Amino acid sequence: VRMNVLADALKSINNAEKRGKRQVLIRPCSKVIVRFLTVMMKHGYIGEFEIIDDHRAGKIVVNLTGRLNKCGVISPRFDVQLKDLEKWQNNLLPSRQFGFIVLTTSAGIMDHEEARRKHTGGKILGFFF
Amino acid sequence: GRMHAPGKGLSQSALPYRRSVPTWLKLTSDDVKEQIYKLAKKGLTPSQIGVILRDSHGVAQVRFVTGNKILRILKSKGLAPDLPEDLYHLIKKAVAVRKHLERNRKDKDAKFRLILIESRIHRLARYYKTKRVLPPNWKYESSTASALVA
Amino acid sequence: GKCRGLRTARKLRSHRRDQKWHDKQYKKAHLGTALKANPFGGASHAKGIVLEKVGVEAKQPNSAIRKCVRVQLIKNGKKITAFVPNDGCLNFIEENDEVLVAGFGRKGHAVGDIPGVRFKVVKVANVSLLALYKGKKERPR
RNA sequence: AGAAGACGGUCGAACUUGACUAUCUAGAGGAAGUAAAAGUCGUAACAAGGUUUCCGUAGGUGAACCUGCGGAAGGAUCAUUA
RNA sequence: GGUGACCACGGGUGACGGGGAAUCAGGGUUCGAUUCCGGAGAGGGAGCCUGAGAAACGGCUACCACAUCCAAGGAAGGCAGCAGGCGCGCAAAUUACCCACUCCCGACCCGGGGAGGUAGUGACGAAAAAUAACAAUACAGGACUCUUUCGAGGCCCUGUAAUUGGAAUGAGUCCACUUUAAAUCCUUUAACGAGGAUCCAUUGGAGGGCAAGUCUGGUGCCAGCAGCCGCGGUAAUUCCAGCUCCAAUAGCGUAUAUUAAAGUUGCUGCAGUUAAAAAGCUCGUAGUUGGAUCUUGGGAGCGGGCGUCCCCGCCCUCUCGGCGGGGCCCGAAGCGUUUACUUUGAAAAAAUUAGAGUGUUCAAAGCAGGCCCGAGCCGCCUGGAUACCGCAGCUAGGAAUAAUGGAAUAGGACCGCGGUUCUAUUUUGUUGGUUUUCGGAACUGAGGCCAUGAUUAAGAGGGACGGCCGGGGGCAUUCGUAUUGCGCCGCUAGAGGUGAAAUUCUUGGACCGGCGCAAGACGGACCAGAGCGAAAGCAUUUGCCAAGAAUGUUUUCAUUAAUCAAGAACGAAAGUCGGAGGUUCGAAGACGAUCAGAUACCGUCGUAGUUCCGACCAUAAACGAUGCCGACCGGCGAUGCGGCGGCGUUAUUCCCAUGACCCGCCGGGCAGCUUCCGGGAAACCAAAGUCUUUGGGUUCCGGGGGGAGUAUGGUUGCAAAGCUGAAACUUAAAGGAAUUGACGG
Ligand SMILES: [Mg+2]
Ligand SMILES: [Mg+2]
Ligand SMILES: [Mg+2]
Ligand SMILES: [Mg+2]
Ligand SMILES: [Mg+2]
Ligand SMILES: [Mg+2]
Ligand SMILES: [Mg+2]
Ligand SMILES: [Mg+2]
Ligand SMILES: [Mg+2]
Ligand SMILES: [Mg+2]
Ligand SMILES: [Mg+2]
Ligand SMILES: [Mg+2]
Ligand SMILES: [Mg+2]
Ligand SMILES: [Mg+2]
Ligand SMILES: [Mg+2]
Ligand SMILES: [Mg+2]
Ligand SMILES: [Mg+2]
Ligand SMILES: [Mg+2]
Ligand SMILES: [Mg+2]
Ligand SMILES: [Mg+2]
Ligand SMILES: [Mg+2]
Ligand SMILES: [Mg+2]
Ligand SMILES: [Mg+2]
Repeated sequence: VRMNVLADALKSINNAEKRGKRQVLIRPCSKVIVRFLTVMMKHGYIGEFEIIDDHRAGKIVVNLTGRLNKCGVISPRFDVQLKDLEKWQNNLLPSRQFGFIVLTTSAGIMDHEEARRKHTGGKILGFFF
Repeated sequence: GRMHAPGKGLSQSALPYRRSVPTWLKLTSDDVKEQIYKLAKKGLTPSQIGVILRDSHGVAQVRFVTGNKILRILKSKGLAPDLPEDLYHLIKKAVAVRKHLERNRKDKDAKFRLILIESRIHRLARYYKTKRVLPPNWKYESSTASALVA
Repeated sequence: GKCRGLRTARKLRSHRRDQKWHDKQYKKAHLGTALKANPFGGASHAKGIVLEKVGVEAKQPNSAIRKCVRVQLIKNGKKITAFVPNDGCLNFIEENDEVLVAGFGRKGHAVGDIPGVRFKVVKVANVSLLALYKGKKERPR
């Protein structure tokens, strides 16, 4: 059954991006999905997105700007510390110039650079570059 | 997909987005509650009560009309069965299957379906035990089922 | 596929140590039967006494007589066959000599066209076979 | 004040018997498996391999193998007509 | 009672534990007997004396095993302390000097110390570093240059041979000093000490991998080389040699353990259609994993610049606030759950590692050192850092992610008012009578108030309900022709079988034709890349029994779920046991053919079986050679089921429906065609895709080919056999997909 709504959202976005679709619909919406898409939005990898509100778990329509290479997920939410964050960076990000690792910390959901800036670790959610 | 079948049917109910009571519905909360009370006294399961109510009295959703579910209303007044309806129907089906088997033992298919139904009964009973609906020592037995249901 | 849960480490570790018995190197190094069967008994070299000088036919595509010695190891008293590896060193070898014997090069496996020979002679009568071949020192008469 | 020595108690080496348990090891003879090669008998598999091949099972034969029953195509048919 | 699949108990360990070592993207994999810490032991056990401390062994007692002396009556032992032997082995050093250093013991500045220091052997290993440098002639080379090849020199750089040809030095001899307990060595310094500076560099190689010869001579599939491919049968770039080259160099080769290479153990990070491989199928407990949902927006100058960036300040309560009665303040108690997680701090031996400083002559190292002396410098300036130290435990911040709970038969929260039992203290200061609701704790009743208290109803699941649907299953029933046999009737010499025959049945009527009867099988054609079932499988009619998917649902419960060790149900055919029944077919078997043979293929019979009932067995190329659940990613035409719409045709009737067609849509299926979605070794696959841009959940399972699905042990079975399941040994390939050819009865 569906056990990782974030993983399904990220795979759907990845497939639509590889097909060149201008928009894509993620059927189950979550707060983590909204926050993940928000950090992608702020970095510019996607455009505007809409949260269709049904009285169930809502849906999301995101606009793809065509500048996304991969937006995968790290399904076992590992405990990452500031001492071993850079090993995750080397293992996941294509280069040190660009790319982001998203992790949920007690200060909120953020990317790895902001997490390092405010000196906190957390649980890795996924990555996008 | 289905728990005990290789089927992946999608047939469900699509509740409308508007929780508001229709303007053409004149029944109010207490009237619908008394209608439920008399249907339950007639001896109908909550599913049948909802079906009858929607088919004849024009009520869409009892919860949307009264603020509570049918089982909640029946529990609140005090005329709901101690055995949950779905569990009751499951034991009833198992009783029928076992009664058929004792006369037609060569029905290997019926023995297989009996195993499936018993598994569903035990899983449902486990859930009810954890939710304290059933007593912690409530045991389903192939001998006591016929006495428990009807 | 494989499990990825946050607390599946017991299953992962048990599966690794269960599947590690399925490759030849680990089984050989951790069961002990190969060490028991090894005539050297886990040693790099071993000393023995020459019992007989024998010739072994090479494999099929080649055609030659490889000169070997039947050797009884002074420890554990096992009989092996050791190749005398040079042009005329079998003449340096004679009966009942204390020969040092090493492996042939690939870890208890036959080498080249020589069938079933896993060992080679390094020294004879406590003087190096290479020295005898090069003529650096003569046999102790 | 007191030594030798004695009864009993307790730890208890060591010996004998019996049980269990780990390795190691001899053995008349038997039956396999490899390797060697140049032997003998046939030709079972590869082509429709000259009886299509193979799987499971059972029986039988100098030997590969043969045959019955059900199956597969990895077949020699992706097809056979109102 | 206690402990166990969250692996107890047992067994093994070529297991002392740790700090640490090797390898070195990251992650890891191996090694730690070994100088520091801790433990144990002193031939194996056992028991004790003394002593603060011992179950001490350079203490004692006894036994077991070794072993010393003896006048045979006795007596004496414990080097896994330093040396040194034997033995074992592939494998490891002097029966040396000294308490001078570091420390320890003692009654003690004074003695002792095989602790320890020193030297000896020492290519374990690590650091530095000789074996030559220069100048001038020749003969070459350079953008060389002068005239624009020809000749030379106002230049630069190699190599070859020479009275060259005279400079420089150690390696060694060896005076002295120095070092040191005595010394040795190193460092100094006299004197000798180099022209084959013969004061002599080696170990492995020269086909490929892999740097270097198609040189010469011998051998001739021998000798041998060769880790692997391979070389060698007379001109061998591979053997044996000479020469010449190549690699590293005072070191190089070899054997063996181990690490990288190995993404060939795959957590990061492997595979499972065909290469090795997914259980025959389903249930199911542990285990693992689990949908969405509960505070977000708005504030004040400081402010990563209201400079609409934002250091950032966010515009819990109650008790004396310690600076019986001040606002001039910040201390005492609890959290409006418990964790997981993250950050911080403490505590984490040294050595080792990283690393700071410091010219050890550089370096490995070491923990030292430097400064001015004009000689009085009657001494000054320093260092001996820091980092890391896992997991577990302690502390203080954060509250996103994940689990966990609070009020549903209210036994609910909060404000009080009743009514109930005790008590440190009182001062209604002479004790005594004490009043103490005194202060707060004991039990319990009637109220008010809480907006009084249930998130939604998952393109999750379960259940109900409606109309259907289906070779789904069980029981009963019915029918069909065919086959075989029987009973009659008819005419006839053949009939049967084959490639040809033959065995076989036949003037006793075989074969054939007709009518009946009986039995046992099997349900043709319709019948399909159609349906149903978890698979195995399922096909005459009718009835009965339960079951089921899908579709429809503004019905119900509300996470009840996915996959699953152990355990279980069902499982083609064959096979086993018992009873029925035995028509056809037909293992075995016989016979006839065929053939060189023919134990077969072909034919005539024919046993078990094939059929049913009961009990076993649990295996198939049980196949889609292809786990399940979930999400996404093209197009098209069909088909089965259900539902929803629509021109029309048809069936009946006077009209709608309701059936058969026609055109669509939706959902669940069995599939097909096409596609540069993408993948893959390709064949091919819309899954075998979404995979180095590698992580949705979870189960099983492979690790070169054989040996081998074998041996042994256990377990199941009446048996046949099934399940679980190695090793020795052997081998350089075995395999997969495609291509070209060659061949094909
Ligand atoms: Mg015999
Ligand atoms: Mg054959
Ligand atoms: Mg054949
Ligand atoms: Mg083929
Ligand atoms: Mg040990
Ligand atoms: Mg140690
Ligand atoms: Mg120690
Ligand atoms: Mg004392
Ligand atoms: Mg001791
Ligand atoms: Mg002792
Ligand atoms: Mg020299
Ligand atoms: Mg040579
Ligand atoms: Mg390695
Ligand atoms: Mg592999
Ligand atoms: Mg295969
Ligand atoms: Mg479970
Ligand atoms: Mg969740
Ligand atoms: Mg005939
Ligand atoms: Mg059967
Ligand atoms: Mg029978
Ligand atoms: Mg027959
Ligand atoms: Mg899974
Ligand atoms: Mg293998």
